[PDB]
Amino acid sequence: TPSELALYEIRKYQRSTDLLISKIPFARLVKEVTDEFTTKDQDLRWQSMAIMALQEASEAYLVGLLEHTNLLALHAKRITIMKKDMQLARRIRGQFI
DNA sequence: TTTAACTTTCGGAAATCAAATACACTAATATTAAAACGCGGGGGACAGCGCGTACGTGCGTTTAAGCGGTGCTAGAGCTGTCTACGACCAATTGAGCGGCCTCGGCACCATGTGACTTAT
Repeated sequence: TPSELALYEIRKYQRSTDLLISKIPFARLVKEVTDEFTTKDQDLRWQSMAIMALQEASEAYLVGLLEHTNLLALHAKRITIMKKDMQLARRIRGQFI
């Protein structure tokens, strides 16, 4: 059952209490973002714990925006989200757009 | 062995008491700018639909993610020690606007001497 399996999947990671992005990717991503933001001479270290908190804030915001963008698609009487759709959802939420 | 709560005080705060404005509202008033009744309307937003479509839906072979050792070192956090730097006091100013004065210049009465005159 495609719908049954995928909806069950929503519910199980919906009630899962934990972060879910790939980790070594996320860590190297923040590392290179700091490296490019930082310059020639001053370089910055990262422990486990900062990377932690960064991750949780990113997860929480993107999931919140995710229900909102899903909802703007629902308001379009559809179930795909698009560029314009979410672009807007976020931008209506205001920050960073 | 180090983070508290006894205390032992005290001198600015936070009450009080008071009257000095002064402002809010509770309110007459004719006007009069906008309200709100009242019928079409365009216009549009939704019913219904074909078929193109686009993101899932479904398999194969990859790829990275995740461990799992292997350092090693860059800072963490901590400096034990010397000031500097700023928080206080005050003096060390000052300028601005009232205060006295004090300049000189008027109007007015005093004082002496040169005529002259006269009775010495």
